[PDB]
Amino acid sequence: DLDTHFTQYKLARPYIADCPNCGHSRCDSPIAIEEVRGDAHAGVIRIQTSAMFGLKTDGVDLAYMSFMNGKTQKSIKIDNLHVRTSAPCSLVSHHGYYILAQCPPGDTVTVGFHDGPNRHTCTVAHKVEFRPVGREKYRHPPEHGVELPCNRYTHKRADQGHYVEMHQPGLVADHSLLSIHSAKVKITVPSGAQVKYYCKCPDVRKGITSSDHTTTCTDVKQCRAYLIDNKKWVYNSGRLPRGEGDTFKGKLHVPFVPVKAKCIATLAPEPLVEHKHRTLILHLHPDHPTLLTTRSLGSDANPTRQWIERPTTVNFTVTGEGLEYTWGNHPPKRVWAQESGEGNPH
Amino acid sequence: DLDTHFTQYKLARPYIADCPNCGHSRCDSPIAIEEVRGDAHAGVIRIQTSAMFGLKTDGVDLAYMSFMNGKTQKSIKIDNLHVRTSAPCSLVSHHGYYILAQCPPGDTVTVGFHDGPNRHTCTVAHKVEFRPVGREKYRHPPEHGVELPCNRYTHKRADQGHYVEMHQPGLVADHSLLSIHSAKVKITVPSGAQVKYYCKCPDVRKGITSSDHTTTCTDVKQCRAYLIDNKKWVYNSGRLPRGEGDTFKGKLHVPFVPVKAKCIATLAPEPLVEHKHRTLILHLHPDHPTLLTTRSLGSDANPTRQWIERPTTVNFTVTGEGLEYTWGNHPPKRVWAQESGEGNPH
Amino acid sequence: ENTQMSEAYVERSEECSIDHAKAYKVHTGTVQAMVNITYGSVSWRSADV
Amino acid sequence: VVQLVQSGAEVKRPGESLRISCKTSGYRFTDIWINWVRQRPGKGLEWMGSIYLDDSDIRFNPSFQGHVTISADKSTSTTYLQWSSLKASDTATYFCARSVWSGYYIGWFDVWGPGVLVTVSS
Repeated sequence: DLDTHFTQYKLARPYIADCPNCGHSRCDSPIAIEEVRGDAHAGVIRIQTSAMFGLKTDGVDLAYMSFMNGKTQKSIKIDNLHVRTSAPCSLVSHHGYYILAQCPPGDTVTVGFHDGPNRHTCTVAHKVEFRPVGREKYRHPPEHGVELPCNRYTHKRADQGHYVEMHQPGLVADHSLLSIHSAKVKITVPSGAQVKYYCKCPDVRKGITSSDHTTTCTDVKQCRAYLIDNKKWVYNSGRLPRGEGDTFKGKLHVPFVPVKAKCIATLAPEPLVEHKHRTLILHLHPDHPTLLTTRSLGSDANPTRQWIERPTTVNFTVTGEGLEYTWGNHPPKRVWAQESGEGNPH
Repeated sequence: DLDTHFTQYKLARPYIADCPNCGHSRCDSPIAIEEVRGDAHAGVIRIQTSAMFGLKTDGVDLAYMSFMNGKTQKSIKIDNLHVRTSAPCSLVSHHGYYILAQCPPGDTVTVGFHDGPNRHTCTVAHKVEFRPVGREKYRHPPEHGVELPCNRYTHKRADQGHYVEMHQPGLVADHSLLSIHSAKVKITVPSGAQVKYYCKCPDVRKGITSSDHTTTCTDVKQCRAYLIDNKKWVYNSGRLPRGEGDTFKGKLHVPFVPVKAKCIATLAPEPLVEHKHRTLILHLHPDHPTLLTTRSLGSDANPTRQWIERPTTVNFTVTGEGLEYTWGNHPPKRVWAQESGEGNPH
Repeated sequence: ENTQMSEAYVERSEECSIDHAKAYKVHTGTVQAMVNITYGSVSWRSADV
Repeated sequence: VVQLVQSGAEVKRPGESLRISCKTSGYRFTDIWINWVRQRPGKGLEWMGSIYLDDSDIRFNPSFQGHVTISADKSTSTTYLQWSSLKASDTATYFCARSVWSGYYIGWFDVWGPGVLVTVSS
C-alpha cells in the first residue's frame, strides 16, 4: 500500500551512518547496515539500512531510491541494488530503510547500490544460517515435498503490528562549510539550516541563520560548524550522535514483519521395512540428514531418536504391545508384532 | 606515491606466460597468476600477476592498466578488476605486477579484467584461509572488540624493504610473422625486433632486422621465428623461457610488503561465574569457537586448555593458593577461595 | 571530551509474537472421552462424555 | 496531479495594504518549501522569500524587510504574502514556486503557480 509509504515520507530522511568495511575499510556510508534479522526458516532475511528505497525526492515511485549524498537527499533510479552473503542474494522487496531478500548461508551480509561512478557498499559481519523446517536438514527450499507451518518474513508492503522509533536528528558536525574570508574564519550557512558553531573560546552556542565570521579565531582548525535541521527526522540509530531533541517518540511501521506461512519440506526416500517377526529391520537411504524417532506403546516408552546422515540399517525390537516409528517428514507409522511360529510346542 | 611507479616503469613490461583454467581450459593469457600470497591475518591477500596495473603506456595515471596482447603492450582503463576465491573479493590496491585485496575463505584464486569484447580471466587452485587473531575464531573482522597485534600486507604504494628480480626476457616464439612470398618462406620483422629464425637446415641463428627469406624449403611448418627484444625487461617468471645472455639481475621493489598492524578481535560474551565455595562453576556461552585456559597459582600450574564452541559449564577446583583463568580474548582473571562455612567445630 | 553514552536495553523481538515457548504449570485437572454406542437394533450413536 | 493556485489579478492604488495567497493541491505532505518570486514587466526574476510549511521557517531577501511579510496556514495548507503599504514599484507578476525538501538547501522549484498580476499605480 502507498498510504504507509506516504506516512513514511512525513519526516523520515536518509542519513550517513558509520559502516565497517565500506569495500575495504571503515567509513561513514550513505547506506549503512543495522539490525539485520535473519530468523526465518526458508532463508529470507530483512536488513534495515540507512537509505530510503522507494521514496524519491518528490513522491514514492517504487523504482527509485533515495540516499544522503552529503548535505543533499538525492534520488536516483534503482539500477543495481545487490545483497551478498556468500553468493548474490535475490532481493525480494525494499521499502523505507528495509530490504527483504533471499540469501544463502554465510558469515557476512553486505549491501550495495550503483550511483554509476560509485558503488557505496556496506559489509557487516553477521552469521546467517539456513533454517530448514521439519525433521530433515535440507539446504534449499525443495521443488516438492510436504507443506509445514513455518515463520517467514512476509513480502507484504506494510503492516501495523510492529513499530520503530523516530527521533530528531543530532546536530551533524561539519567543517567543509568553514572558510577564510580575508584572514578570519567564516561560517557559510547553507540557506536552510541554523548552523551552530563552536571554536577556540566559548562562542554563541545556538548558531545564527546569517553567515558569520568570528574574531576570536583565525584558522579553521579551532572552529567547527554543527549543521542542524529540524524539518526532517531520522530513526534513532546507535551510530548517530543523539541531539537535544529528546521529544517526539515518533513511530514507523516495520514493513516486513514475521508471519506464519507454509514451507515445503523434503519427503525422504521411503525405507525398506523387513518385518522379520520378533523385530523390525529398517534400511534407511537418506539424501539429507534425516531424523528417526521411535517409541514403544507400552508402559515403558523406551524412546530412540537419532539423526541418520547416510545409508544405514537399524533393527528395532517390536514386542506384542506395539512400536511406533517416524522417519523424516513422513507421518508416524505403527506396527504390532508377535505370533512367530519358530519352534514346535508338540 | 609517484616515483615508485616510475622506477617500476624504467624497464618493466607485461607478458603472456601461462595460466590453467583461464576460462574453462588451460591457455596462455595476459593475466598469468603466479605466487599468490595469503599469509596475513584478517583475510587480506596479495596476488601477483603478469599484467601491469597502475601505469600507462606513456605516464602513470593510476586508474589505468597496461597488458600485452600479442606483440603490443596496450593500456586500458580499469573497468572492473574482479577477484574471487569463493565469493567476490573487494580489491583495495594495485601496483605493477601486484594486486592487494580482502578475499573471503576459499580454495581457489581467480582474477580477471574486462576489456569490453572479451573477459581475460585466470583461475588457480590455491588454498586461502581466514586466520582469526587472538584466541577466538571469528570468521570475518568485527566492528568492535579488542585491538590485538596482527600482521597485514600493507596498503602502502611505496616501500623498499623487499625486492624481486627482473631479467632480460627469453625468446618469444612465433609463427604468425612467417608468410609465403611466392613459393618460399619469408619472415616479416615487426620493425624493431631482430627476429631470430630456425628452419629445416641450420640457418642464420642470429636474426636480422631486414625482412629475410630463405630457399631452404617452401613450408612454414618446418621453420619458426623467435621474436626478440632487448629494450624492455620482465620478472624472471618460471612460466617463461630464460634468455641465453645470463645478465642483468635487476631489482624491483615489492610494493605491499607485510607489516605489523593492529587488528580487531572478537571479545567473547561475559561468562556466568558461580563462586560456590571450595570450587568455581563457570557457565560459558560463546558465539565462536573460543578457548578457555586455566592454571593453578601454587607450586604446580596444573593447566587445562580447551576450545569451547557451544554453551557449556565447567567446574574448576580452586585451592587456597589460587587459580588464574582467561577466557577467549578477555584479560586474565584470578580467584582465591577457602574458608568455607560448612559445619562448625563446636 | 570525557563523554559518551552507550545506552542499551533488552525488549521483545518481532518474532516473539509468532514463535514463543509458553511455560505452563500443570495440575491433575479432568479426563473425558467421546464414546460410540450401539445396543440391540439402534444404529451407532456417539457423544462426548 | 500537483497544482499551485493563486489569487486572481489585482488592481490597486499606492498607500493601502494588499493580501495575496498561494495554495497547494494534489499533494498530501506539508513537507515542502513554498517561495515567492517577482518578475518586473519585461525584466528578469528576483527571489523575494521562502517559507517551510511545517514550522514556518522564513528565508528572506535582504532588501524587502517590513515592506513584505510571509506567513502560512495549515488547515488549508497555503502561504500568504502581505504588503502593509504598497508602492509604485510593486506593479508586477508574482509567482509562488514549489521546492520539495532535498536536504539543507532550498533545492529546485518543481511546479509554479500560474502567476498573480498586481497593478498598483495612480
